[PDB]
Amino acid sequence: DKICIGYHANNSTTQVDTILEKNVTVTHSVELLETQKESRFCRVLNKAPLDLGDCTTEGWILGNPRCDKLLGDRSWSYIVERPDAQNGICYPGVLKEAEELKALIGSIDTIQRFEMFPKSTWTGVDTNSGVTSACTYNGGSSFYRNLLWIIKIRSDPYSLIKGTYTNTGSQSILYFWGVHHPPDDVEQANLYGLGTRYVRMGTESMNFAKGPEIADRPPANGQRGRIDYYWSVLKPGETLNVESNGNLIAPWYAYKFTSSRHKGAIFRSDLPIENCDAVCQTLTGAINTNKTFQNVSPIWIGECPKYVKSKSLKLATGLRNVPQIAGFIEGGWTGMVDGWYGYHHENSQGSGYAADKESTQKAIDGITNKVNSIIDKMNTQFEAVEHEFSNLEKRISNLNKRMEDGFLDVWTYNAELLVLLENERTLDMHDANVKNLHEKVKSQLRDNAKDLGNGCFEFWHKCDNECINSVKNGTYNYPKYQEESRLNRE
Amino acid sequence: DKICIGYHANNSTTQVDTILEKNVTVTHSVELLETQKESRFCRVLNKAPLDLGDCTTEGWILGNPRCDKLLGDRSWSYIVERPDAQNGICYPGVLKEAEELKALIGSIDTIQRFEMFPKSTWTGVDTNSGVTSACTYNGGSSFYRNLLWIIKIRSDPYSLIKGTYTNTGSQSILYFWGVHHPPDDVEQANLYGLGTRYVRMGTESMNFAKGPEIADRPPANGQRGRIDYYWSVLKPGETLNVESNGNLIAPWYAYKFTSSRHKGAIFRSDLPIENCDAVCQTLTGAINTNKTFQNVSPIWIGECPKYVKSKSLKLATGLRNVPGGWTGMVDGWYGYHHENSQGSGYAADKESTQKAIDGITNKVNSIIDKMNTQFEAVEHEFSNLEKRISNLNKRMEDGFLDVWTYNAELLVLLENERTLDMHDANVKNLHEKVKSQLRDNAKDLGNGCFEFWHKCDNECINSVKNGTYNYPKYQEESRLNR
Amino acid sequence: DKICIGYHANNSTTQVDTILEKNVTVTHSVELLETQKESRFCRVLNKAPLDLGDCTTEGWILGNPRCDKLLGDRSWSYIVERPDAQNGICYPGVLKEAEELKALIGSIDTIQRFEMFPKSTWTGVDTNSGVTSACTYNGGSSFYRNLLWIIKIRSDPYSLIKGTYTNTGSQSILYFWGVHHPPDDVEQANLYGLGTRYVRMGTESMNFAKGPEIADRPPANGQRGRIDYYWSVLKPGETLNVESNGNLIAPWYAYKFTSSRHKGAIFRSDLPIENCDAVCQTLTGAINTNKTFQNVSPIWIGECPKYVKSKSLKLATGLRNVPGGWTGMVDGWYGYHHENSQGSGYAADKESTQKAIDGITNKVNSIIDKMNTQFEAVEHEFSNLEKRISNLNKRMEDGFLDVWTYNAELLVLLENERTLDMHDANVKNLHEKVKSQLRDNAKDLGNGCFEFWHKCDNECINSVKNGTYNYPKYQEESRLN
Ligand SMILES: *[C@@H]1O[C@H](CO)[C@@H](O[C@@H]2O[C@H](CO)[C@@H](O)[C@H](O)[C@H]2NC(C)=O)[C@H](O)[C@H]1NC(C)=O
Ligand SMILES: *[C@@H]1O[C@H](CO)[C@@H](O)[C@H](O)[C@H]1NC(C)=O
Ligand SMILES: *[C@@H]1O[C@H](CO)[C@@H](O)[C@H](O)[C@H]1NC(C)=O
Ligand SMILES: *[C@@H]1O[C@H](CO)[C@@H](O)[C@H](O)[C@H]1NC(C)=O
Ligand SMILES: *[C@@H]1O[C@H](CO)[C@@H](O)[C@H](O)[C@H]1NC(C)=O
Repeated sequence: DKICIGYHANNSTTQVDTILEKNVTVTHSVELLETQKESRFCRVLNKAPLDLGDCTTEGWILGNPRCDKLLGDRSWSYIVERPDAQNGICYPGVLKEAEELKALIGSIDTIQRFEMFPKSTWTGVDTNSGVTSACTYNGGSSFYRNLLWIIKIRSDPYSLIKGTYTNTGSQSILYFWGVHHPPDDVEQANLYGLGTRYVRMGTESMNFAKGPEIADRPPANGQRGRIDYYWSVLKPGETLNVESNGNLIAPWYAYKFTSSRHKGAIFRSDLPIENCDAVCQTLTGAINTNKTFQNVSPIWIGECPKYVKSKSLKLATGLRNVPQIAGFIEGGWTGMVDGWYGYHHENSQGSGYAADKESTQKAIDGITNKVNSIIDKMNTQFEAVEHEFSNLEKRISNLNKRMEDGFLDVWTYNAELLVLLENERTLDMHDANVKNLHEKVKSQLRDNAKDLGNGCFEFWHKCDNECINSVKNGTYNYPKYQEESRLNRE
Repeated sequence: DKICIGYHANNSTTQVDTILEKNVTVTHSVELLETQKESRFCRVLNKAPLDLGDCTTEGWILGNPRCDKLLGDRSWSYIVERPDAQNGICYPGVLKEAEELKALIGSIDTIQRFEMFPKSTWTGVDTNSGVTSACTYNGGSSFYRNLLWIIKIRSDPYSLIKGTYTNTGSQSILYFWGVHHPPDDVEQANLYGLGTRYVRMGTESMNFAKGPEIADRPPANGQRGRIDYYWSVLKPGETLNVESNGNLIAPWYAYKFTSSRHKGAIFRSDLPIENCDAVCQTLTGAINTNKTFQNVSPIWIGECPKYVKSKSLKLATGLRNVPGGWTGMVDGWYGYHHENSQGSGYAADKESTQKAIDGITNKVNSIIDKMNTQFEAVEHEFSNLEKRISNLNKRMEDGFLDVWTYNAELLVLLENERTLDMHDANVKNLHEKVKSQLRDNAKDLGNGCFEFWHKCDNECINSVKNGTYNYPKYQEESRLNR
Repeated sequence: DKICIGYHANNSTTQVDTILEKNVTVTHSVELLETQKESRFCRVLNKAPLDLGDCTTEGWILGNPRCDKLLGDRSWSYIVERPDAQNGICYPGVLKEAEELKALIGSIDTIQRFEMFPKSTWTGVDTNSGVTSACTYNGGSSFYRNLLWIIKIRSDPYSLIKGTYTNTGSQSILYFWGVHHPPDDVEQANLYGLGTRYVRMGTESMNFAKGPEIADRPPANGQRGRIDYYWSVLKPGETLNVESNGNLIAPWYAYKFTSSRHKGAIFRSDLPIENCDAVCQTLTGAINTNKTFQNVSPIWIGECPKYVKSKSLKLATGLRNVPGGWTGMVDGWYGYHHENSQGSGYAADKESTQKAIDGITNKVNSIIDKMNTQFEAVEHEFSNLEKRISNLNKRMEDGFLDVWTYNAELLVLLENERTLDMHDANVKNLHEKVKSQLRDNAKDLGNGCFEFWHKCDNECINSVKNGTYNYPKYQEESRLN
């Protein structure tokens, strides 16, 4: 006649690691790391990304005429720029503060294009010949649709020209202009005239006065001339004045815009945009998951889990899985099934397995709480950003990089280390819970049963089902069987 | 006759959390997080902050004439700017590198104002008409007290003008100038003259050369003109040369300054400045605490505890409070209750109580020790063309805050669970030390107590406590009773 | 007749700390922190650093004529600038974007100097009088070897001058120029001429047009004039055009360069450069170690361990050393001491000793594995107008340092306590395996040993060790006693 203390086992082959031991098979586990993504770009909070097609952010916003598919009012949750986009700044030159412009654009929600300065604002000049082979449209010469390249009428001098616009709305306005620099004085004379020339732009809060910076330079996109492109934001209430007597690339169309209530982004990617929705949209695809870590990409919008370098974060929730009557010391019981820890008895009324409800449940609750506590404490994300840096910003670019890789290494370490350490605790907690049941039984039976050093106890007497249950509920009664016992123990 | 092993309990209702379970009542705990502050600004290392009143940092340092209350020599542990301050850059324009100037000013300790270039320096020009309705003083037109707005005499051309100053002291000098930009060529001709005009400033180590950038603009503060304001530091030994034939807003008064040996700050706040002292002064008030974390503010000067987002960090120092436990023990944490013919009573086990007290006190102090650093967020400012480094700074500051908060919260949960396991084990040890000694001269009861099969006097009971029991002496008397 | 359960001890005096107690002596420990360095500069991936001697990075790269020891093709894994170097920008003025130039230079691995614009490119001007007392060479007046200071011939006007160069290679080219600003109109007229003057430089991707900004300024290095120095990179394929009628300090020699596949650095240090190799080279010396943390310096190139502020990170790998414990055990960590009529002796329990050795070894390696990453501080420079990003960089670097230090110190304290608890438990297990087997055929003694109520031969004692004891066989003989 006997009773054993033992623990659950099953067919699982899932392994976890601990600080002490690797490749340890367990009965139950939860993987905390999401590794799967849909390789595409989806809507976020029901708002679609803007596909720039064969255009760059600059070609788009300056209105390169090969970018007409994007022309006009648009709204977007994020921007998708194709890596090999060919249509950008077609007439050669520099966009001043280009990287800050992109940051601005990435924080914008919606834009509304409108005519800020119609051609009629500039009088005594040629508003219809401002085109170049560098900016083609259907093979012929053309120009940015948001800028107007004014030149003199052949017969007349380039008169002083003036224009004003007042932002009377509540939305800020993003607008552009340029100064054209011919490669020599002959072209300068032809297009604008000799003498001092200036482009002046004035606001309540910005002031601008510049002239041609003539110089012979090698051709870029077929052109020896250049344009310095500038951008600015006319704030609500502000008024802009424009004066020039030459070399002005005037603002034509501009954008009333709103600033997103959400984090946005410009993704440089070739992934397709499809008709789908995503809670979490990363640079390298959409994630749909309840998990709390993620090794897909550090760059995203929406609500994503923390990025880490890990290939897995398998957290043990069950016991060491070790199958082979006999109790816990020789392994686990595939036959238990009921629960995690329990008993196996054998008397004249048969035999069988039964879990200890109370200790199984107390352990389930502690583990469930542990998991939720981990989920809770990992419920923040460091958010890397794809801002851009010029060739003269190596230092802050490197600063940003070291910072982003810094937090990635700390969080990866934190996550990996936590899983290793708590797994060891989880498995020790099992060993102890089993020990507790075994010891609750041992203390009760004293010398009315033999230990066997094995997890089971052999009764020195008869133990019916009502006796065996009296051991489970912890109300055994040593004296009743003490005499019967001692006679067989001697 | 009997002896029991048990543990302490009391009237405490304080709860802590562990990784395994929540809302666990304990006998003793220490709260590690400071959440209280005095909503005011105090002295730090016995030096008072500077209240800028109705002035902004810029109005102050350029000497806006409505800011005369701040004019002259000053010194401070930190600066308090009022959010709604109205007197700043009164004549419209831009202070170049304004944000870097503020960082500088925040690292300054004391300033001494002095006349760098008196009016007599500039000859053949009008040094007495340089005033505007935009910078008013008692209703009349005026101008910044640290700058001089020079224009031509009506009859004469604006002559080339020159001035030099040499810093012969050991203190650096902070000084200001500007270039005035009229809105059109007519005003330009009136005030300075036509042709190329320049403002040139030179030093052993810096140079500067700029002209008017004339342009039609809308009025701001009633004026279509603008001034680009500039600042710089003339180092000890250096000499400054100034040369212009127009558009120069010349330096007039400047500041010899010293750099603080301590971290300083500019707080934008409406909190009152009072006659008090603070070891730790945050943007949102003063903290006086021995605690090691703090959820008041990430921005401070003085010696503050680490900022975290947590609402509490309650660390268990005692046992699970379950009255189970013995409210009657009082002596210590773990111990005994005996009963014989000489009475009964409770008594703690000194040695195991003390060993556990020392381990916990060490744990607390070890935590305090390892958390004895602070990440220090700074209130530097960023222009509208510095969105990227501004965002970089923000993500960094929040980055450390999230790692330290996680570190702190997680540590408390994990070590609380260890603390409470250690109690369970210590109690079990005493019980087992007793059991092994008595063997079958006493009955277990499965209950924590032992019923003696014999008489056990106080001398016997004490022999069990000190671990020198003597089974054979009572073995006969014992075995017969069963 | 008896058997005891006990644990190892030895002569070790090494101490570790735990979260619960301090100065705890243990039998074995591993120090995880490297504190030793060779105070010198070594080769890294077989390439030597470049010693700038008495020259600054700027004097070197502009070709200050007192820096001829460096002149020409060079290559390096890192640059060592001496703190007290005196030869830099000798004619007074400002190198634009100097700090970015240094970052560039730190990322370069080899340069090849060549004549970009020979003197013959500039016609109708004086290409042979461009010298100053501020830039001396053997006592006489001279000038940077990579720049040409052109002035007018006395009799003639300064003609418009032109030059072009096209980068037809695959390597980028680093080059320099300047604009000279005289201190007054008389010197201006003398050297270049009156009227508007300009210096124009053009490329497919950069445009430059500036004039003299004449002003009297106090003398620096004996000179009231100034030069604004500029630098740029002509990319492969690009072509540079130069046009001026005055005030041009022309490019003369420039550098084709290659970009390092590795992190480089400019170290400001007086440490000697020697014939050695270093896997890890820090600003304050070379480290050769297998350890995983390091308190030598946060600045390095090569493969270094993680920098921390700690003075030590001693991890317990053995037991509490308390000779209590058995100096006589030697075999292993946990075991037995028996005594019968066939003698006495000590013997370790192989299975439980080995399981503990493996768990600890794994713990150490796991720690090593998880700490196998480094935050890398950099010595980029910041101007006096970059206090904010300089402070941002500083707070960031000290931020990670504090987090990693905390992580490392805290981990050692916590795992040391776990390590020492695991020993206490393993010993207790052996003791309780033996107790359950013997029941009342032996006496506990409350002491760790068991006194047998019967005779226990070596075969009996081993039957206890292997866990197959046989209580009934000796139960009668026992009960008699
Ligand atoms: C995130 O981790 C997963 C695995 O946990 C990586 O995906 C595996 O990569 C291997 C080796 O290339 C493939 O053969 C397996 O098919 C992948 N496993 C799964 C489940 O997809 C993945 O590369 C990691 N992500 C990133 C961006 O590095
Ligand atoms: C713990 O107690 C608080 C009240 O202090 C209560 O709001 C909360 O719901 C409790 N949590 C759990 C898990 O019982
Ligand atoms: C922590 O401080 C916050 C400040 O954000 C305060 O409102 C709150 O009451 C604090 N939490 C607790 C539990 O004191
Ligand atoms: C142990 O602690 C004391 C101070 O409490 C210290 O003086 C002593 O040097 C320490 N020993 C070691 C080996 O660090
Ligand atoms: C590193 O720690 C060691 C002690 O292990 C000490 O001798 C040394 O001062 C430390 N080095 C530095 C640079 O702080």
